[PDB]
Amino acid sequence: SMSVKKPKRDDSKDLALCSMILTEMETHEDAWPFLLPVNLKLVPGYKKVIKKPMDFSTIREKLSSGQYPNLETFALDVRLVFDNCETFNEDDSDIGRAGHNMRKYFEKKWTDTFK
Repeated sequence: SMSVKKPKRDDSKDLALCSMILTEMETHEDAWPFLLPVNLKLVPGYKKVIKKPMDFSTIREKLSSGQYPNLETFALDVRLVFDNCETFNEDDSDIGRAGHNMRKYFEKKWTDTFK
């Protein structure tokens, strides 16, 4: 509250560490469905159904230009990528399985780096 603060958690390396995580997600072999924005002209149904499209390239641009206020807003966009994928893709598809694998990979790196 006013003039009463919990001790200051060191957040000065967060930008660098989120960049490293995002590099590791970019270079995973199952990243291919997520590298670029879904082409809304060429994929029927995507525009209407997926209210907030997100992809790794869009995250990389937001990260590089100071559009994440803190590490939690960064994790929300990564998870959005996987939540979108589960909304549109069957679990038993190459893209569906890719999304499950990537989410697992992300969540481990996140815990190991920050928790």
